[PDB]
Amino acid sequence: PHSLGILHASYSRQILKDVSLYVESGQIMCILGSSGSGKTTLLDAMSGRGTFLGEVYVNGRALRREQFQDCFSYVLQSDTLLSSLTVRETLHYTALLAIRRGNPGSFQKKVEAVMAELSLSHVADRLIGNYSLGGISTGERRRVSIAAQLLQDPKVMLFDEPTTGLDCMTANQIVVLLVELARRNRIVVLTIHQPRSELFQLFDKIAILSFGELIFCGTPAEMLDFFNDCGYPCPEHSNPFDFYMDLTSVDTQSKEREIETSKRVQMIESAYKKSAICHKTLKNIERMKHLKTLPMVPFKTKDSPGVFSKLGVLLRRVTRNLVRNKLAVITRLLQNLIMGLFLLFFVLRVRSNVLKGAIQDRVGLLYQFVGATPYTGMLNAVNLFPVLRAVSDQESQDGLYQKWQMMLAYALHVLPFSVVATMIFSSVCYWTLGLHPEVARFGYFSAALLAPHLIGEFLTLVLLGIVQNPNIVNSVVALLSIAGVLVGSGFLRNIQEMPIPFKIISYFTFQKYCSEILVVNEFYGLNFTCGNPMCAFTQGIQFIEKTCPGATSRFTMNFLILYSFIPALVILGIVVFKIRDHLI
Amino acid sequence: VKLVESGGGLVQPGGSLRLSCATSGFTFSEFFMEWVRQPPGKRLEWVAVSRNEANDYTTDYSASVKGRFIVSRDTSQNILYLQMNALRAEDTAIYYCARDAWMGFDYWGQGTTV
Amino acid sequence: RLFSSESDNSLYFTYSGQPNTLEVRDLNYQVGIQNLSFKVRSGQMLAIIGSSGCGRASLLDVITGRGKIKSGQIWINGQPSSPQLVRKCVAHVRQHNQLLPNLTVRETLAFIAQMRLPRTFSQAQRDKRVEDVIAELRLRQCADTRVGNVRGLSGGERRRVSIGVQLLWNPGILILDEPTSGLDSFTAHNLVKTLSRLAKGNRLVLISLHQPRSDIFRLFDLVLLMTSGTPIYLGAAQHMVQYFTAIGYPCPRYSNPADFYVDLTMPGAVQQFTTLIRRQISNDFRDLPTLLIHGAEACLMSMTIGFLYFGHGSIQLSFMDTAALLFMIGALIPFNVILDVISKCYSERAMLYYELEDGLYTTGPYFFAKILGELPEHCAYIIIYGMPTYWLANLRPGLQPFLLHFLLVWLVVFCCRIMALAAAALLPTFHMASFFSNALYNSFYLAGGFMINLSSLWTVPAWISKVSFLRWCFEGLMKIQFSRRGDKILSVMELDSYPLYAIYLIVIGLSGGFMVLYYVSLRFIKQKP
Amino acid sequence: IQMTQSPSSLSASLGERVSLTCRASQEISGYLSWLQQKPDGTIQRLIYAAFSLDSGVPKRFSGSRSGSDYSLTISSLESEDLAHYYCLQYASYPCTFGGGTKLEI
Ligand SMILES: CC(C)[C@@H](C)/C=C/[C@@H](C)[C@H]1CC[C@H]2C3=CC=C4C[C@@H](O)CC[C@]4(C)[C@H]3CC[C@]12C
Repeated sequence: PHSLGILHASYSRQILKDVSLYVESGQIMCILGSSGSGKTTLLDAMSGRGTFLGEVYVNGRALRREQFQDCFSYVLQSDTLLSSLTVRETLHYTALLAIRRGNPGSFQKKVEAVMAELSLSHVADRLIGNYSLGGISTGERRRVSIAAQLLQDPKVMLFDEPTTGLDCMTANQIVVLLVELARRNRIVVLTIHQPRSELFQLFDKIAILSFGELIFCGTPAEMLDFFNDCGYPCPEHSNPFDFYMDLTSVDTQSKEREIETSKRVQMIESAYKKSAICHKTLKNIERMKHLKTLPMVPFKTKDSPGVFSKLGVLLRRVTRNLVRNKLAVITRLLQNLIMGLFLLFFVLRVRSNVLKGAIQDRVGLLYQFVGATPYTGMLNAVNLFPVLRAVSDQESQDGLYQKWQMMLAYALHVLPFSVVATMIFSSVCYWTLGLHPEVARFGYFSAALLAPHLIGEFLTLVLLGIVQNPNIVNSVVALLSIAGVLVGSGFLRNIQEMPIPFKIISYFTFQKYCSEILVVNEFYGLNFTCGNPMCAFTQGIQFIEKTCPGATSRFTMNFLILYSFIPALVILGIVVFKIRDHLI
Repeated sequence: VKLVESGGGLVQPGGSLRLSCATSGFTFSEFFMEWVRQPPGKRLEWVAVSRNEANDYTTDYSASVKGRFIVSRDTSQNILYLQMNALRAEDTAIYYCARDAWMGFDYWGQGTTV
Repeated sequence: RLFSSESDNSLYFTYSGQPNTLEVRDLNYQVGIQNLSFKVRSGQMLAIIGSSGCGRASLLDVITGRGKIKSGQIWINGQPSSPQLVRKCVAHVRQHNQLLPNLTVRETLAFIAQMRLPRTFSQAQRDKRVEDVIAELRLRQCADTRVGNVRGLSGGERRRVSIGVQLLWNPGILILDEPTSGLDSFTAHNLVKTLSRLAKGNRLVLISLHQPRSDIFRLFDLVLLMTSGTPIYLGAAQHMVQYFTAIGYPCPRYSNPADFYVDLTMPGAVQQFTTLIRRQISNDFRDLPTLLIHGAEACLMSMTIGFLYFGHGSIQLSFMDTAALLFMIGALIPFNVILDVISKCYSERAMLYYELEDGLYTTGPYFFAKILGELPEHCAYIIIYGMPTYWLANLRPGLQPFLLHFLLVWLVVFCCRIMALAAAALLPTFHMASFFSNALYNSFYLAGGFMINLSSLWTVPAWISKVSFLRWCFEGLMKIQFSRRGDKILSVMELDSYPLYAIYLIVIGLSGGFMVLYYVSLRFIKQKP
Repeated sequence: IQMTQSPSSLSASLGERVSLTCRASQEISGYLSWLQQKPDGTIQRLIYAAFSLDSGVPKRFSGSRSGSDYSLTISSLESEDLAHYYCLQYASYPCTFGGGTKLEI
């Protein structure tokens, strides 16, 4: 039988103070505590997630602090799942990211087994979605998370408040499911906030934490007997969980009450240290350490596949999650189209046959395009990424993949949709506006507006990789796009006359090269009329030389500068996600 | 407002004594009434409180005299009564009769020694 | 024994008047509650435990009249329930506190008493009422600290402050929705003891609690057990178990009874406006981070615009460069203006909605109060944004043109702020209001006199420009900068068909129209959070 | 709440000004009272709310608050001011009094 033993664990200002527990296979241990108890810290320490003390012996062998992730599973109360996916597909993607054996038959077998074990066969082909719109219930989402964790075939599983956020019936069902999972030769250690009275006899061991001190840990019957011999018998109809939580909590509403409660908690802790239960726990730990008979430490199923395999799996998963959400696809494919239609409603054509509004309207259209394409990219990114970022943050601590891989997959799957949306918007608006009708100029315009879309999208991706709140990222990218289209482009400031600092800043902005490309493509081969104050630019070449003198000979150079700005932003996002995964 | 204490005398430990406070100048039923003693070498100590009619005339005492002192009132004559039993252990003081504890002790009396 | 009992059992603020009664008879509620019938009287505390509440509303919301159709009868003080009688006799304490963070307990209570107590009350009477409310809820050690959500007070102290705000006008009936939600066990026990002490007077206290953790249940005087909408037990809590033992449902040892039996299944409009503007000013002038953020935004944008169009040095600003500078000065502030105004409006939606529902003000003085409270910070923002821009760009020298530019920018940003207020009061969600404001801003931006020449507009964009404050701002700045220098550059373009005072009057009229829109939105649309 | 009154004794003369300090162990939010006990035994509340004065009290007595200390200031002392002075808190239960100050002449 497997066994887990934590001896003299400490963590630091000091969160843990000599915590020692002992669980066996087939038993389920629950841990209770107050706001500042530190049970979550103990769970993260056991799962291997600044200085940590104590030892963790699994089946006798002492595990190093780098072998905890490949031995323990950790289920969080966040329950971050993709809405536009089915249970079977989600578990298949998890198995592919975790296991790499061969034909999909083995993965299908594992998924079917982990679904039949947790009663997920009836919702196997149902979309996750949201519980308040027609999707699976919260208990079903928790079961899906537990199945995704069990796909690695573990033996020791920790749960960080699996009943928080659920109703009483769903919480009781989840507790019963965890009990049945523990009964199948598995160690289960879970935390709870306020358990009901019917769960008291369900757990095999009940530990209590108070400010990092282990006040008690033992059998519920032993719990009742120990608390009775200490001078505090649990009253009838008192929910021993609540009574023993109020007995071992430090009430901080005054300075006398705090001292009294601390003294009582210290008295109970000293009585427990002098009790035979702690001695028996330490004796069992030393015995199963020096037994030299237990089997080896049960580790995970398999190794991890290559970087390319995980990248392709995440790409397929994100693509399937995107193409099944009609609203997301519609937004991605129609944001630029809506912007172009809003502009066309005001312009309705360029009157390039008279200087009264020709250059004015053309400059306005180019400025609006350059200022709005990164805005649409930022909108798409800030609207579609955060859930993927949350899922990546949840699944990277489990050892499945890296966050930069998820970011690269996101870029790869938003590339074609952005290309298609830019092509649609251009083919709709370019010919309707009457901007230098030609096919080569059409393609140049399409590419020169497709580049800033991806540029802004990747900048927003980077900022979401660093900054958590999407609204701050939205506002920052909007202000940056405004400043770049103001300073970078030569529409409003005549770059060859702006101050030196702004002239240098303009060289680092993509808006400058984008506007140069658009001006060279739009103002080259046409003439104007007015049949002196503004009619000295009857030829487009004069306006070109006025705005950007030598931009006609820098077409390919500006295109290359933009298409090198794009991958530079991609690599910056990679490094930013590395810093993120090391900083969370 | 006028507070006049009385009933102070010489009773060594083992006996009992009832002090009286003759209130006048206000509605006796709509105000608290406190007994607060002052020993010779002790600055001051609140002893007992008797609440108004809105509190159903419930009483309260300090931990030093809880169980031995009983404060009450005569709502017909507007007189405070403080019956002390098993006294003079260390309760030799100049007990005063005041009106409001929660609103600041105002309109004190003159005190009686016991 | 485990909880604090060294407290004061005195009642400092009791209810004076006839005892209040609440009698419900055969209450039927669908779209849930079936044949609910209880009768509570002043001096008793009723705790409704179980699965109470159908959907968005709760059982006490059904009792008051919020919420979804009734089929029974509800009586308040021997009279049928009415939307006026409820707000006249019943006070409501929701589970979400809506209190200004920069104000203290004493200041908040004084404001609520000045807005709640009749105009015939003296200032000493209001101060005495505030002091009694503070002493009754044991808030005398916290009356001088702020209610910040920021350091502020504790959770139980904030709940007590909310109870005092709802108790200042001395209600005969008090109802609370989840008072111990998010509170520590000892803090919850103390709050329940305080509520029981309040009920010990001549008040009728009703409480909606989901799960009492076997200490709150012991303090209940009367309890109402609800399962899937229907009542099972109604009476004293200490006998509930017994009531179930005599029928064949004994409660097992070491089991909370609640858990087991649930798993079994005057003063005036002017005074109101004055108090509201004073409270808003006192709350806003103490928020140093927000003021510093707004000042940083204004200074950053002003410096960027001034150094981008730096007029001093070797080469002077061109005519097209000056036009672009004026257009950017006009059209760069609405982004941050909309953002800040919509954020501040949606951060204060719940408090305003609940104070309008309770009857503190009549949604008339609140409009002028909000406007005149936004005016000083708006003027400071206008100063910081405009004055270190006119000189950095080396614009037309003199006192009159600079003052006219400043006044026009001030009026245009005020119009934008009023438009943001109207958009926030018209739409329920922050995102919808932001999208509508951005659409209006983009429309007025494209309708500006710098990009589409105001001549390439057929019918509708022309009218949009006619009702666009950005176009009028650009035209006014162009007239201030180029007229009488000079006028022919104004006449080749279309910036010469309206005099300056006409442009100012048109901006004022647009501001007035947006103010009317905001007022009718505040009046006829519910500001539901 | 412990009320430390300083000084325990103070000696002055007519025309002088006196300042007695009281320090509270916890925050009382200005809910402090200054009481005067004449040598005969009569006690009279001189100041309530630590800033306000009772009716019939000379306007020479004043209350100030320096941080966590509450000060009773008697300007233009007279021969009638020879009496005991006590600071008292009533913001929290139970009500505790100060150490006392014997103002001698
Ligand atoms: C519930 C919370 C998340 C809601 C109310 C948050 C809204 C505020 C706090 C957020 C949303 C938009 C954010 C915001 C928008 C724009 C800018 C301009 C930038 O140059 C500095 C940051 C700054 C100033 C930030 C400040 C914080 C803001 C205003």
